[PDB]
Amino acid sequence: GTLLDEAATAFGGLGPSLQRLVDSTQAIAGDFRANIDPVNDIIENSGPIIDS
Amino acid sequence: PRMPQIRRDITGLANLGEVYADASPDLFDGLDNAVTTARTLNEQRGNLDQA
Repeated sequence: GTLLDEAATAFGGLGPSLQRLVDSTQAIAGDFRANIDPVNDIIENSGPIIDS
Repeated sequence: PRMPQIRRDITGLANLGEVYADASPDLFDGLDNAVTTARTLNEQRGNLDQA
């Protein structure tokens, strides 16, 4: 009973919100992997300019 | 594998932000008065070319 009450409190009406969360997470992660070379270049080359 | 570089970037960003925050008021006052003299130079471009 306690576990079912806690699950109801935690997952009351979060259907659409959790669906949006998972869709956003997958889209962001896929696009981030698709654009990992620009992120690598930013990380590894922004240091010299800012330090200068 | 590129996390030391991330730490370097964050540290440099903080230092550069502090430097720019210190140096901004003088630059912006100079930009105001440079805008005034730039307006003056724009209004007399033909005079400058003839000169």
